Amino acid sequence: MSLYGVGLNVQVDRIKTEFRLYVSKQKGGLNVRNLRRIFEQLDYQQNGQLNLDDFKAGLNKFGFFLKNVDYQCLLKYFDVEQNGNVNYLAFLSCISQTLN
Amino acid sequence: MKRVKESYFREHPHWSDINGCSGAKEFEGEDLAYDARIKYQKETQKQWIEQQIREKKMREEAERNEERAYA
Amino acid sequence: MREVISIHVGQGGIQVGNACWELFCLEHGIQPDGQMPSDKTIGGGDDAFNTFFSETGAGKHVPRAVFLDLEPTVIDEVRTGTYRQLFHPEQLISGKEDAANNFARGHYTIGKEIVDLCLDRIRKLADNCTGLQGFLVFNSVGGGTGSGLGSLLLERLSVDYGKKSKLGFTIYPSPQVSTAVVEPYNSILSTHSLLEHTDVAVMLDNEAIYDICRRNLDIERPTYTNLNRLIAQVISSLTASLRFDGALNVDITEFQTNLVPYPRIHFMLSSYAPIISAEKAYHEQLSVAEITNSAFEPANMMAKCDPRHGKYMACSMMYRGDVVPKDVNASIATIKTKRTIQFVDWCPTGFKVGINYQPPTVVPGGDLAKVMRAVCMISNSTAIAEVFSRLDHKFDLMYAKRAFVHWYVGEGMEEGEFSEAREDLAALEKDYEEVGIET
Amino acid sequence: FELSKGPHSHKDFCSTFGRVSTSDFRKKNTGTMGSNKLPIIKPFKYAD
Amino acid sequence: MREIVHIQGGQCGNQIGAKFWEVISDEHGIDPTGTYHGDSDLQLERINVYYNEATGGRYVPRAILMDLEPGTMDSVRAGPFGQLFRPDNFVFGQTGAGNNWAKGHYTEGAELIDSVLDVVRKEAEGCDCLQGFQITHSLGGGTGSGMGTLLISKVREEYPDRIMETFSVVPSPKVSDTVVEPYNATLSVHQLVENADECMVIDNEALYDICFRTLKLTTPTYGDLNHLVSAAMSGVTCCLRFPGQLNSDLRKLAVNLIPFPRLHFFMIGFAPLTSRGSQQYRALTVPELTQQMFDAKNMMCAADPRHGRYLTASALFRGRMSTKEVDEQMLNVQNKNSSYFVEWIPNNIKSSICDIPPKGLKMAVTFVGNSTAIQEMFKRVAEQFTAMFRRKAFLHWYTGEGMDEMEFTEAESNMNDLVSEYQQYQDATA
Amino acid sequence: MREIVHIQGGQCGNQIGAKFWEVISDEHGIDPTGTYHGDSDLQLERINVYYNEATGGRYVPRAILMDLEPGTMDSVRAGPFGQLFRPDNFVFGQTGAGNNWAKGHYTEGAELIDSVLDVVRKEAEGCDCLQGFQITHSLGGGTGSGMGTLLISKVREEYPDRIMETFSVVPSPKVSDTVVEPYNATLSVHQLVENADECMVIDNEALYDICFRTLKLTTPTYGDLNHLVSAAMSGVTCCLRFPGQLNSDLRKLAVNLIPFPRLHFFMIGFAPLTSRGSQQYRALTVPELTQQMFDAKNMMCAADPRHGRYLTASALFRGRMSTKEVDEQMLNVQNKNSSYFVEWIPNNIKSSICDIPPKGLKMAVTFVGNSTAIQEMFKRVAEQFTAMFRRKAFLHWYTGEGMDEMEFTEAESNMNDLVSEYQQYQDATA
Ligand SMILES: Nc1nc2c(ncn2[C@@H]2O[C@H](COP(=O)(O)OP(=O)(O)OP(=O)(O)O)[C@@H](O)[C@H]2O)c(=O)[nH]1
Ligand SMILES: Nc1nc2c(ncn2[C@@H]2O[C@H](COP(=O)(O)OP(=O)(O)O)[C@@H](O)[C@H]2O)c(=O)[nH]1
Ligand SMILES: Nc1nc2c(ncn2[C@@H]2O[C@H](COP(=O)(O)OP(=O)(O)O)[C@@H](O)[C@H]2O)c(=O)[nH]1
Ligand SMILES: [Mg+2]
Repeated sequence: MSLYGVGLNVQVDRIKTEFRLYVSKQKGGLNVRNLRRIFEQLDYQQNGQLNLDDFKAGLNKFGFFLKNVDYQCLLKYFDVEQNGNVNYLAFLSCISQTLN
Repeated sequence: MKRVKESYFREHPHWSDINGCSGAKEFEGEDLAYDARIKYQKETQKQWIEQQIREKKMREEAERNEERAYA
Repeated sequence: MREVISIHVGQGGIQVGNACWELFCLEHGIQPDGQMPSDKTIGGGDDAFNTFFSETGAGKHVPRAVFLDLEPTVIDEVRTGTYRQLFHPEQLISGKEDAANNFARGHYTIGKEIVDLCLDRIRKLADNCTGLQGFLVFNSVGGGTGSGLGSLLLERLSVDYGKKSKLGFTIYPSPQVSTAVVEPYNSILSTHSLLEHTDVAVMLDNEAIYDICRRNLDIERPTYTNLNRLIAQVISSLTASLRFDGALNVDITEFQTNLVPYPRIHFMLSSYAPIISAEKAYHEQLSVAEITNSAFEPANMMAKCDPRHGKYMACSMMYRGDVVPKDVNASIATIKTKRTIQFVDWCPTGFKVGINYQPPTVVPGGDLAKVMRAVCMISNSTAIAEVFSRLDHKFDLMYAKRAFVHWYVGEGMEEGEFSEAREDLAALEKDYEEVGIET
Repeated sequence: FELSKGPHSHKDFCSTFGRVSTSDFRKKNTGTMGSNKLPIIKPFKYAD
Repeated sequence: MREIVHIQGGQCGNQIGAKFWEVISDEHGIDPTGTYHGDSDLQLERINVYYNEATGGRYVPRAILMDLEPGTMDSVRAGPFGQLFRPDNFVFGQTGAGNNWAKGHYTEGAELIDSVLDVVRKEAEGCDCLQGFQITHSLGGGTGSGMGTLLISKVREEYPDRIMETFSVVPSPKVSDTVVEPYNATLSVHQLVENADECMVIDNEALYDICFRTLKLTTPTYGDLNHLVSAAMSGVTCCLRFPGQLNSDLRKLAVNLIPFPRLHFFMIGFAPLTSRGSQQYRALTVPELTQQMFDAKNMMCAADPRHGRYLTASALFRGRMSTKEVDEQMLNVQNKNSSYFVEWIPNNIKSSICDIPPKGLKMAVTFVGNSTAIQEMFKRVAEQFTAMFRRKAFLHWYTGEGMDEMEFTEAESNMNDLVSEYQQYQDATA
Repeated sequence: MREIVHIQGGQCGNQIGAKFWEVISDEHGIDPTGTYHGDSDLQLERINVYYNEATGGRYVPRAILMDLEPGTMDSVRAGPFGQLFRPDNFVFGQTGAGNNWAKGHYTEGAELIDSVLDVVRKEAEGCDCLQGFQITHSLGGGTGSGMGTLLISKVREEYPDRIMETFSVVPSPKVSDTVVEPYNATLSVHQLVENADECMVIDNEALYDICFRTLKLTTPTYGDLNHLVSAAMSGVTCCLRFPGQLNSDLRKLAVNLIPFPRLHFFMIGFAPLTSRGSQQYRALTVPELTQQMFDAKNMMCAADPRHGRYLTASALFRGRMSTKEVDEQMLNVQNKNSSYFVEWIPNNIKSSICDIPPKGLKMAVTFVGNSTAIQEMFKRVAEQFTAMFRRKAFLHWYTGEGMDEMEFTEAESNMNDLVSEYQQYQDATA
């Protein structure tokens, strides 16, 4: 919301926290590599990209469900090539810390 | 009209199936496939939705594409 | 075979429906899309989901939630929110025009055109149910939209379900922290409506819940999102006995037959404890002894009414966690000893006690610190007269100059409606003082 | 039977294409929002 | 849903249109070409409230531009965002106004009113569920007042329940923009009071006063003054468009702001405002926000707000904010300034929350309240009106197009009457 | 099957002809040579409707051209698409009428019936199952109304079971072309009421009113006016020639629009039409079709359709669309405007849907309606006639070629009575 200024950062600032916080709460078999491993299934051509339907689909299997608006900010920031495609590799490269 | 099936699902048992029927100790009214049958029924229909929801989408798409084509 | 139906009318409830139901699903772990990944459960078998959900035939699990609102903005957000996959499409009903904070509009303008479906929607849901335990009505008294429809909803319920018990949670205006400029009017009428049509009720004044946040959770800038979770937690405790195994369960039915001296004076207040964030949970013992006493502290009460100005008529407390039966009895024993809490002359025992094993679940990213102790408080005391007094004290003042009266006039309501509102409100308070006088 | 409509209604006389002296005017309080007066008070029952 | 249409009249009425749709266009992210390049769906969740749909996705203003003289209308077309309006919505006469109410209300405007009523009727019936109108017309002009007010009068007759929003520009004596302004002013109010529901009086003095002591800028044009007001309009309409804590439309605003049926003249302002050289040190918090909102000097009406007693007022915050820091602030102000608020209506300030702050900022506020300080405007206009009439000077013109004397006497008494009642509440005590 | 044959009369009759065939030829895909080049099977499915097959592949129109002066049949065959009219059927005398209703209907026309009557009978003998006749004739033209009416008077004499249709161009009041326009106006009308099954009134004043305000084209021409009308006639019978949802033959039009025997005049129009500057910014949805259909300025007649009440009306939807909105939208129009529709004819709008749209667009609709307003046209024509007759002005030209002024008096009584009778039901109630 209000994603004209630092919004692009701020709006994605929350979404990571929910994904970061959500996975920890259940504290179960959730392997941050499951999403990385799942993504190749939808890659098909192994170009490292997926259209919005897949990425929303990819999130559905793991157990992380979000608002419509929150996804919309997702595409804008991570659409590096302005093709409207999210680089899941980029996404998976994120939401992963450097360790204590 | 006719009546071919004792139950809409289970066909009449093979004549060798009733080895007894001497007494009212077997009834086949206990199912033994009820719980299993219900669970399997779920998925069989669900695909039906899975097939249909897509179809309605494409039908809309053909409707949407033409509009721009007119556009 | 036990199920419940919850009615949420008005914006205040609407933001409560999302909050109240989100806790429940996680409680079972019901997946947001409605298709629970399935598990063997840890308490009371796998049937626990029956109370708050019904088998879908294939896939999801639809909550028994029916939403009515006259404005689209708040409602439809659920239609596109994270829980788009939870509620059935045609049970989140929203209208076209906004009440504009007028009760007559809420009670005499757009009733029939939209009230009709609510009965139509509710009836269809009920037919599936078999051993319905009861209904829960949630609405905001000061909310212009809810008061009319709800009262419109409540009045119609009395004839629709009759002996079917009805239980409700309202939100009266705050004594000094106010929102609107005409809230007292529709409030007075709204309470006027519900005096004669609800077996058991509860007050959840906004300010009181506001204060506890700064003292206990140690947060300085809370928003309505923070408030709801607390409301959600209390509700879960109240309904816990229905599904989760317990030594002495307490069904909902044992509220309209145990917590009311008379069918008339049934306005009872609830409390909560313990409420400690893990920031300070490192020090408090969180034992049964201390938690039980905190249930009677004056500051923690869910409404800004001081119990020390009145007596205790009936109080219902049901426990949840790993408490031992012996400790609880000691908890009551000490309380009766205290002179600071004095009970009425004709009530020998004023406590129905409930116990539960399962620890309350934690909402993701919430402010609550999950503990092994919890007490749900429900008390109906003589002190509740004053809350009406202040509302009456306001209502009389404005009427002297007949302010803001025409706009209610032009909605079809007559002017004399107020006279019975003051008298019906007036006819009550004298009742509370009388029963409180010892024989 | 009546189907009494409330705020908006739908029946009209000059709805869509209706329209085909300086002496006249509004005298004192013909306007709707003026007239700082209220109707008479009736007892009402509420008994039902 | 519950959408509204806009009609504007007069150069001041027209001019605001060029800016008014400019800011509204950008808020949802509409470009000069009008194609949708919006980033987030939050810009389209309620787009129909102010736009229709046509082929190619081009979105057209729900505009109705009407005037007596084309020259001012010609200019609005050639500027930026001058291509959104469609020709069919436009109307223009041939004789002009001449700042004479008579030619604007009885003889000239009579002939052209048929088109506007036809064009206005075309838009309303098409819309899903019409919610109300917003009229932006100037009281200081002949065509403005004459055609303008008469437009307000006629509309109410056919529509029973439609709500009305009226933004006017009362002339202040210091900036004598038209010698015939005093006469016109009294005539406009007389017609207005009987049909107008909500009117927000904005003094041009404040716009000039605002431009110097609030923004601290050197050389503003009427665009800036047009810029300042445009923010206020969008300030009130936003809540009806975007998600929020407590949704509140225009009508919801009315019920809490008009204590009696015809004490319905409000006072509006904007904040936070700061200059280029003074907008770096202050701290941007609502507690600082509220401070500038109540301060009299910033209020956009020349009527000093501290000379009267507030009756009703509403607060419409913009952007995110917790309930506490807004509500507690509001409670704080009510108690700490007891003497300035009436005693027979408690908790008499309304607040609401909107979840989309203006683009380029972090927090802002728009205020509308019914204060007795507005009595200063009518009397001073009242005194001026009687002065010119005791000599009949300039009275001949109005009599030159079918008018007659007793109309003026009637209008004067009512306005003298309207001021009479608005003060009897000031000294009233419980 | 059930085809029709056309008879056009007078210069105005011939020129108006020069277009619809051209447009009619366009829809079927008939090239000027007569060689078929359509794209689908549909265009040839019902070619019998307006053409008969001739060896060689080129198609013969069932056209019969009549005019007292050879020029009209000269130019009609010289320009584009003029060679499709086949030379045998051309009929022309040697004299010309000179706008003398007497000359073209007793003096010369009476002498010529032989050949033209012979040819028409044969062509009607050609069709398999006859449907009716269409006619184009000029009431203000002496020959048209003169020769035209006699045949129409003659035609009904032998085809008792065939519906008769007549498009009429009565002179408007504002701009006149002939001074004898009043006289010939009544005489043709008097004979028109007694013989014609359906006569359509089109006012040239409206067309130019239609062109300037809607088409916004700088320089129209009679070709353009012809263009508009030529489309309409194709509008009435379009659904008959193509497969569709609710076939509505011209006769069915007679069923649902004639309340009583003597009220057999309607008013029609064609839409939608877009501008050189608005064609891309309007809307293309069902509401637009209904919004303009009842709009006052679109009806081809000088009579405003609001001065009276519609006794009955019909809308013939052309092209594909959701029938939901076709029926519902009419229910939208009927309810909000009850006062303008008589209250003893419930559900007084006819609707039809055709599956073949006009070449180049998606939606289309043509409108035909019998409204009480038409009384305005006859009165002014009636009023004018009394003005000139009291002074016997220009009486001699008609008295000296076989006539008596008693017939003129007789004509007025019938024309006046129809005007009086036509308005009797407006004040009638149930
Ligand atoms: N507990 C709680 N109460 C709320 C919340 N939001 C609003 N309210 C209450 O709602 C009252 C005003 O009504 P609104 O919330 O604006 O909306 P409403 O109750 O549906 O009434 P309408 O305006 O007619 O729609 C306020 O007095 C608040 O007490 C909330 O988030 N939590
Ligand atoms: N603030 C402001 N006032 C304006 C503007 N344009 C016109 N006005 C006001 O309009 C008044 C003159 O009215 P006039 O132009 O004759 O109105 P018209 O006759 O309807 O065009 C002046 O007193 C101005 O205050 C503008 O752009 N900004
Ligand atoms: N709109 C239009 N009107 C026409 C046209 N041709 C003739 N008219 C009308 O016909 C009238 C003249 O008729 P006239 O030529 O004398 O008929 P004639 O006796 O057959 O020659 C004029 O008043 C016109 O209004 C045409 O092409 N378009
Ligand atoms: Mg509301």
